[PDB]
Amino acid sequence: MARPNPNKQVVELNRSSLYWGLLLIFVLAVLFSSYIFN
Amino acid sequence: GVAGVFGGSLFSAMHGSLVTSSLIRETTENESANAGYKFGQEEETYNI
Amino acid sequence: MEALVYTFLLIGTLGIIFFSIFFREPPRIA
Amino acid sequence: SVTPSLKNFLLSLVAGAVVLAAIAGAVTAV
Amino acid sequence: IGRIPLWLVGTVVGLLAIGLLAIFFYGSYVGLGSSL
Amino acid sequence: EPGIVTPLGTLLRPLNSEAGKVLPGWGTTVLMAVAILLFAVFLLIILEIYNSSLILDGVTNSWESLA
Amino acid sequence: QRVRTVLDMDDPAKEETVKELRKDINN
Amino acid sequence: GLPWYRVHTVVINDPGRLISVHLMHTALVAGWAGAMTLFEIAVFDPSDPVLNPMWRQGMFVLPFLTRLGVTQSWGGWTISGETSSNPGIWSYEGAAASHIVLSGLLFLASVWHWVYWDLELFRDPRTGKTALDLPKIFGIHLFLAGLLCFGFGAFHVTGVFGPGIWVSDPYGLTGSVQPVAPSWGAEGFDPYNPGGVPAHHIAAGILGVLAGLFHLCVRPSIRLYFGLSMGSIESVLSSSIAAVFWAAFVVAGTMWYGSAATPIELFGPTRYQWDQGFFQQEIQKRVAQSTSEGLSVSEAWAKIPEKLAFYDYIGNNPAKGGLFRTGAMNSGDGIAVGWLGHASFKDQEGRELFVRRMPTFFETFPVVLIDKDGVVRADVPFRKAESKYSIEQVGVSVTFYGGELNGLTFTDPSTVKKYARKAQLGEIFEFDRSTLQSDGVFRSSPRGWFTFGHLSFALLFFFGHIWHGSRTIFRDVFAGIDED
Amino acid sequence: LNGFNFNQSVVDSNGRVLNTWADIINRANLGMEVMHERNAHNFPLDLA
Amino acid sequence: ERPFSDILTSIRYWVIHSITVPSLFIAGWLFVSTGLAYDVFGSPRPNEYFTEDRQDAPLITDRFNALEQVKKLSAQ
Amino acid sequence: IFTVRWLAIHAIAVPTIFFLGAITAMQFIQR
Amino acid sequence: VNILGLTATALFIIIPTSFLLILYVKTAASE
Amino acid sequence: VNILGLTATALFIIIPTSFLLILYVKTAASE
Amino acid sequence: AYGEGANVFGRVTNKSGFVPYAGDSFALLLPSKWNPSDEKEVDSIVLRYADNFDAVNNVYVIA
Amino acid sequence: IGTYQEKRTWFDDADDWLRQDRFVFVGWSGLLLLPCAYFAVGGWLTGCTFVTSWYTHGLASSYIEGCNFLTAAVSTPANSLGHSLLFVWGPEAQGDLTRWFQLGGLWAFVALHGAFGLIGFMLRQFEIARSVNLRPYNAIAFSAPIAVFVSVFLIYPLGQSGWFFAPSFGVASIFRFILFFQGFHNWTLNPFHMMGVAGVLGAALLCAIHGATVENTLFEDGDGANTFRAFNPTQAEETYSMVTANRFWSQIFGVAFSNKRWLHFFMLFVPVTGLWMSALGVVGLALNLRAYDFVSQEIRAAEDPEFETFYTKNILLNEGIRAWMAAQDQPHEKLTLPEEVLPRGNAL
Ligand code: CLA
Ligand code: CLA
Ligand code: CLA
Ligand code: CLA
Ligand SMILES: C=Cc1c(C)c2cc3nc(c4c5[nH]c(cc6nc(cc1[nH]2)C(C)=C6CC)c(C)c5C(=O)[C@@H]4C(=O)OC)[C@@H](CCC(=O)OC/C=C(\C)CCC[C@H](C)CCC[C@H](C)CCCC(C)C)[C@@H]3C
Ligand SMILES: CC(C)=CCC/C(C)=C/CC/C(C)=C/CC/C(C)=C/CC/C(C)=C/CC/C(C)=C/CC/C(C)=C/CC/C(C)=C/CC/C(C)=C/CC1=CC(=O)C(C)=C(C)C1=O
Ligand SMILES: CC1=C(/C=C/C(C)=C/C=C/C(C)=C/C=C/C=C(C)/C=C/C=C(C)/C=C/C2=C(C)CCCC2(C)C)C(C)(C)CCC1
Ligand SMILES: CC1=C(/C=C/C(C)=C/C=C/C(C)=C/C=C/C=C(C)/C=C/C=C(C)/C=C/C2=C(C)CCCC2(C)C)C(C)(C)CCC1
Ligand SMILES: CC1=C(/C=C/C(C)=C\C=C\C(C)=C\C=C\C=C(C)\C=C\C=C(C)\C=C\C2=C(C)CCCC2(C)C)C(C)(C)CCC1
Ligand code: OEX
Ligand SMILES: [Cl-]
Ligand SMILES: [Cl-]
Ligand SMILES: [Fe+2]
Ligand code: NA
Repeated sequence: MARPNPNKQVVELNRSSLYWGLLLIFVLAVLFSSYIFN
Repeated sequence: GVAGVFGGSLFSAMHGSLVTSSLIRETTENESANAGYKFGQEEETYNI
Repeated sequence: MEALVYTFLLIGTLGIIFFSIFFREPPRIA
Repeated sequence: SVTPSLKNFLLSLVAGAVVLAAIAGAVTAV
Repeated sequence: IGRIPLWLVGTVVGLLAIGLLAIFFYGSYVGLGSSL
Repeated sequence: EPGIVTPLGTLLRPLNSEAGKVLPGWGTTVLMAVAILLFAVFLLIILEIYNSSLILDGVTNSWESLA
Repeated sequence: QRVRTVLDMDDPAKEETVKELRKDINN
Repeated sequence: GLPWYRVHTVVINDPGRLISVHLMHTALVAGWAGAMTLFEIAVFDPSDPVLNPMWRQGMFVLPFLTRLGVTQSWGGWTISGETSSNPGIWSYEGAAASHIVLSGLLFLASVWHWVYWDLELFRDPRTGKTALDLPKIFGIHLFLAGLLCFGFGAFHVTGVFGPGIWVSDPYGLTGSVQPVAPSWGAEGFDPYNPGGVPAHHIAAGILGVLAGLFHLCVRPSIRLYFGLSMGSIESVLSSSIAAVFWAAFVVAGTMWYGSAATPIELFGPTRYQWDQGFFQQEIQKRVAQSTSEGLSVSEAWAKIPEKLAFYDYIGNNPAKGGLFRTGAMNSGDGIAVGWLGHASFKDQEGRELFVRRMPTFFETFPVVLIDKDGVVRADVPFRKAESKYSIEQVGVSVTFYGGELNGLTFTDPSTVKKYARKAQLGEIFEFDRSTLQSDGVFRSSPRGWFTFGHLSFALLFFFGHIWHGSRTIFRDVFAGIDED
Repeated sequence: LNGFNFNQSVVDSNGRVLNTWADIINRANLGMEVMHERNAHNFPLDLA
Repeated sequence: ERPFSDILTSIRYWVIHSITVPSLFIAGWLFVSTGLAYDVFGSPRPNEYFTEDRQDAPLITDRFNALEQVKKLSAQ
Repeated sequence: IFTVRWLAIHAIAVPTIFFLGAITAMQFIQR
Repeated sequence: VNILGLTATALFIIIPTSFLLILYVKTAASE
Repeated sequence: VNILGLTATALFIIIPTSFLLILYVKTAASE
Repeated sequence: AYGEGANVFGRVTNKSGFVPYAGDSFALLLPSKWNPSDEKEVDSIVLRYADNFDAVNNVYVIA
Repeated sequence: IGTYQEKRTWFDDADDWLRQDRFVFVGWSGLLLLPCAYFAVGGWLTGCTFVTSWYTHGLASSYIEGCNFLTAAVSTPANSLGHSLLFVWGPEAQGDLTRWFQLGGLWAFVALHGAFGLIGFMLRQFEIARSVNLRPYNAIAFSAPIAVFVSVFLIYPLGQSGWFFAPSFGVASIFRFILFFQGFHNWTLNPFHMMGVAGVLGAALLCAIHGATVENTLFEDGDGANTFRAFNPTQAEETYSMVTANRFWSQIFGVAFSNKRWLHFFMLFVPVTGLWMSALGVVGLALNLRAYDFVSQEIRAAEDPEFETFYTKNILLNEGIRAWMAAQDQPHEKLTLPEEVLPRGNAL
């Protein structure tokens, strides 16, 4: 539209979603490490 | 028991998808749909 | 060498569990 | 040449058109 | 329009259903599929 | 505010100038359906050939076809 | 040369051979 | 604010940034293609294209480089076996460097389209608000796609201008890149005929020109425009994703069942060749022929090329590996050194015993020897107790024809058992196991990994198609329902 | 108390035993039986 | 409207269906008792599983000749 | 009458009663 | 696979952890 | 040192870059 | 396809659990339940019959 | 439509006839859903009652034989047929319905018509959610059962030797298929399968615990000990105490839900992700890409008799399953394994 970009958006990640992401990634590690090491 | 856990997944997806199907508009496409729900609010958040 | 990795991953998941229990965002009534 | 496999397949395509025509009859005859 | 009670109809159809299931459990001990 | 005037942009402007304009009613949807159903028949032909539920005289449908 | 000795030679090794899958009407 | 799974939606209504991200993704993909060609050339060993072929090395992108014509290398070798005298500019490393350069150019173009997103080209003049003429743009792209398909099918693969494609024999013996004439008949739909590829691409390209012209001229109808929501970029996203997993099923099934566009010399043998005894048929047929005219079983087994016996080995199946058995087949069972020879097992009294070959489903299979007529005669027994089929009392002796061991006969039960256990896996081989520190367990082919990746990606893209079509049909109720 | 036992449930008029899906389950069950606790057994019937 | 409360409690419904329900039951009985099920659905009769030729489970072992092979292997 | 409800309930009831008679018939088939 | 598995596991921990911690620190910095 | 050196270099690239990206994204979020 | 009625209310054909079988100059009562097998355990077996689950229970003659 | 004239046509008349309140919503998708679903269900009920399995597998799978509910099935066709579509007009049957039934064509009928009935049902979910103007999360949820169905009954037999190795439609046949995946594939050890198990058991946990929490944190609205009469259809207040529920689970479990929308999205998310992971794992198994072995533990157990683990016990049990089930389950291989060579422990 103008010289600046009109679609300027902010991203959000609450501490709860941080906790789901960390559990998810670490659980994928616990699950899959035995198989990657094989 | 197998029917119980298969129906548990059935009805969990069913009820979650019906509640998520009938969510009421408070937010925009910018904000996640959960941001339309406020903790401790009196009004019901979906159309039963 | 592998038991080190498994032990680290397990205590990492437990640490994230501890932080999620006792260090959550406090819900507000409003 | 028209293999009998081809012949059965073409009559099956005819039959599918017949089923669609009957479905049209069901939707127009309420 | 309702000249036979709905509960009476339901009890009779339940009786036929139970008698049918009893026949099905009986026939597993005799004839085909009866391990004998 | 008008955007950035460009030589190649003004070149490709007419190809993307008439956005959102249509023909009334149905148009060529019947001929589209003929295209759909002929494609379905052709695609089912080659599916049955590779599944060999349809036999043709010249089609070996096996590795000896590479001979 | 003959198609019967090949059939009897490949019967003991693998039984899903395509020649055991074709033209065994009379077998 | 925006959730993490929604951030890329910032380029929905900005065509400049959309072209920028398409360009950047194109740069990443081309840079990967070049980087992987370089990695595979670095881990490639072309010293043995008969017993250490390229599909035994875990090479993924070099089969696709070779399938279209790139067979020469700047390294002084050609994978077909010859010595690269004049490879030219288009070697394996040549295509790799070209992909890296193209990725750099596309990164520069993505930077430019990120900065200069406000192009007046993206503005509809009638209202001044940004838009896309999606039917017309689709028509243009279909015109270009059809023209490119026709050019590739009439010029490259036919050999009038390009090099053709990789064509081999049915049994995968020699193999080379040659031009293939188009097949316009019913034979052109034979999926193993290489003549289908030029004829198909010519016809599909011509039809692409015709459909692109129709789409450049004819506008969509109003009620179809509102039914399919043709003015929305997410609708075309969903329809394209549908076409993409459709093509993913098609290429995955093509790779798995085998076709002329999946040659075994590049992608490995299929599961069904071992299941249906294809190479085994050829081996004992080339034995029966030329045994029928003298030169008995002591000889003419060396007439069997070492390629057919190598293709007749369960370790070359793509359905015999594991999901976490990572890497090359050589890293699994060792590098094949040489064919030890066809082992013929015989009883004490005169009957010949054949080893029951291993079916694909089994990871462990018991060792049995059966006669011609189909009666079990000997075995390597698990119990060995109150038993009368064991080797030490049946009296089985093993002989060799046409391999590393020629004419040798072994009667010691231990070596008889080990040769029977190896003949269980098909033709017996020596493997140098010390070169890659091979563990011993079987692997999957590039064909097998290709099918797995594309089928899993295909189901994930089926869900993506459903979700995106859902978003297009239900765009107005995304934040919730209308309350009234 | 165990699950249902449907082995040799169907027989023909001449008394031959037809295999059944329950009999395929029985075959897999035997494979699961004999291999489990391979050295712990000294006697045929596994009453213990 | 007939909300399923006056239609299953109606003698008009019950008289007409006192013949169709057990006529259907008798027809299903005769379909099994007269062997028409054996004939149309391909299931062999309890006394016709093994013939004089074979004494084991039949095997199809062919695809395009499967029709006449299962013809020759079945009980006619 | 002959409604959509009629046809949809008949398609699932008429073969059902026919089949129930069928199973009840074979339930007394001896060997 | 004993060192390659180790570096794969370390990568798969650190990289998504880095991504999510970008987003969380960004979010919490806005009060 | 052929794969241990690779994982050492990989972690040296990732951990300080990730820390710096935390801080920079945190800053650029707040104007 | 031959049109014949089924078996109901007419008593069972065989109940004694045994079936006769005639071979090369020998007649015996085979187990009605046992399945025949084609594996010639010995090079001189005329008929071999074994139980459906286990091949432990097997009966065969030699000639 | 949209302030235009748009004179009516046969499409609009048919659309208005289809999209209206009836006893059963038919819709456009019902042109597919109703016949395909009726034929799949009726074909299964027909095969479980009359259609034999004596020629495709050498088994018994119909009520006319003597099988009950748990044991009857519609059996997959013979391995010889491979992945043939088993059309009644095709080469194997040649138009003849009777010998089509006994050659195994009914499995292909039930599978193809069941797939198209599933497509028709998801299109029905899309259509009904559009007509009532609701978000299509019910169809997004149903995406996972179709993913499981296609990966199990279509992708896996297409990857293996043929439809014979697909699950036959029937309870004991499904159990055979399950024990087959145990013995041949070690599907218990597969990370994608155990993700599916975690998803299904977690979805059951969420279902049970949301039900109990809601049913135990109600508001009064009473003057009657039957709580079920304290609910009215159209109002604007919460029926159970969200804050009390959050407090209870915060003090019992440590963490608790405080967003109703995220709670129900989690109840939606858990079974869908579980079933999708199971689908991906079955697609891996379609190409025999098993997580059968741990190479390090297997080489340690080969180089040490004293190393014994539950995983090695499972490997031995799987060898037992394969070798004791192959001869009777796979007639096409003609596997006449003698009693001699079968694996066997001491006694038993
Ligand atoms: C050509 C394919 C394609 C394209 C162009 C898009 C594009 C889009 N999708 Mg979609 N999607 C696709 C396929 C595709 N999708 C598939 C296959 C699935 C099934 C898994 C989905 C499921 C899906 C959902 C559930 C959602 C979207 C959403 C969106 C929108 C925002 C995406 C976003 O911000 O996430 C950002 C992603 C990240 C921040 C990180 C993701 C990291 C991934 C998970 C792992 C790393 C992948 C690896 C590096 C690359 C390999 C992938 C490749 C081989 C396929 C966007 C327009 C969102 C939407 O609807 O908008 C409102 C949304 O809710 N998609
Ligand atoms: C269509 C995609 C595709 C396919 C089919 C293949 C196929 C193949 N690749 Mg390849 N690769 C790809 C993409 C692909 N690749 C990409 C995009 C890259 C760039 C990153 C690479 C980089 C690469 C390298 C460097 C190498 C290969 C190699 C190989 C060959 C060995 C088999 C294998 O991959 O190990 C097994 C595969 C797996 C075990 C994958 C696991 C299955 C899923 C994805 C589980 C992961 C999910 C889970 C969240 C992960 C958590 C684990 C964590 C705890 C560590 C094989 C033919 C090797 C080779 O042979 O050299 C020539 C080799 O060294 N590839
Ligand atoms: C002029 C540009 C150009 C050229 C000459 C090449 C050339 C080559 N590329 Mg390449 N590539 C390019 C651009 C180019 N690329 C770009 C821009 C990208 C980024 C997206 C890539 C990414 C890429 C990758 C990832 C790979 C290659 C590979 C290759 C090599 C083999 C191609 C192959 O075997 O696959 C065959 C190509 C196809 C099968 C294309 C199929 C087309 C489908 C069917 C389109 C159908 C949809 C369409 C709309 C249908 C229209 C309908 C019709 C009626 C009109 C070859 C040397 C491969 C390789 O071996 O590495 C070196 C490899 O894996 N390229
Ligand atoms: C929602 C309706 C529907 C759908 C989607 C299907 C779908 C299917 N059915 Mg089915 N069926 C239906 C209704 C339906 N059926 C009904 C109502 C009956 C009872 C009459 C049957 C009875 C039935 C049987 C007995 C069988 C199937 C089978 C099949 C499968 C393959 C059929 C096929 O490929 O033929 C192809 C059909 C078409 C391609 C239709 C398109 C016709 C084209 C567009 C027109 C061409 C014809 C035209 C006259 C050509 C001449 C024109 C000339 C003048 C130029 C398939 C998945 C087979 C199966 O189960 O597989 C094992 C099979 O055995 N069906
Ligand atoms: C064994 C498990 C299982 C069964 C039996 C099942 C069944 C059903 N779920 C449905 C719905 C759903 N499934 C859902 C989530 C889930 N469903 C799950 C697991 C199951 N879901 C799981 C695990 C989840 C969690 C993701 C959702 C979200 C929905 C719905 O919206 C819907 C509903 O409202 O539930 C009431 C219904 C759709 C049926 C229909 O008319 O389709 C029409 C198509 C038909 C009938 C043709 C299909 C025929 C099939 C494919 C082949 C034939 C099968 C034979 C008839 C029977 C074979 C039985 C043997 C194998 C033993 C049906 C009641
Ligand atoms: C020495 C050591 C440490 C030993 C341990 C070793 C060991 C055994 C390791 C294994 C552990 C490990 C992590 C393995 C599991 C791996 C595994 C299979 C992972 C699968 C991963 C994966 C991505 C799967 C995808 C499927 C998926 C989404 C699964 C998620 C499962 C999951 C989180 C389900 C929910 C479970 C659960 C407890 C929910 C309770 C929710 C809750 C409290 C609601 C209650 C509630 C209800 C209401 O109604 C209201 C109103 C309120 C308010 C309220 O609160
Ligand atoms: C600038 C420039 C330049 C340069 C360029 C370059 C150098 C480029 C490149 C590049 C590159 C070198 C690239 C690469 C890449 C890669 C990629 C892009 C990747 C990937 C991958 C993926 C995505 C994966 C994933 C996964 C995993 C992780 C595992 C398994 C599973 C999956 C598949 C998921 C030049 C001078 C020319 C010119 C000027 C400009
Ligand atoms: C073959 C075929 C076809 C189709 C057909 C159909 C689709 C039909 C049907 C059908 C059906 C549809 C059937 C049915 C049946 C049913 C039944 C048989 C039922 C049942 C139930 C029971 C028996 C039980 C009951 C009960 C009781 C009583 C108690 C409690 C409850 C319960 C429920 C459990 C045709 C010809 C087209 C052609 C092609 C092929
Ligand atoms: C649940 C239900 C129902 C129902 C059903 C049914 C069907 C029922 C029944 C029932 C019954 C079916 C009853 C009966 C009864 C009776 C009784 C309970 C009695 C008695 C008595 C006594 C105690 C006796 C005595 C004696 C002796 C001791 C000896 C001889 C003489 C005499 C006989 C006197 C319905 C559907 C409606 C609805 C829903 C729910
Ligand atoms: O631990 Mn496990 O498996 Ca119940 O049975 Mn007695 O214990 Mn022993 O044997 Mn059998
Ligand atoms: Cl155990
Ligand atoms: Cl004991
Ligand atoms: Fe609720
Ligand atoms: Na024992």
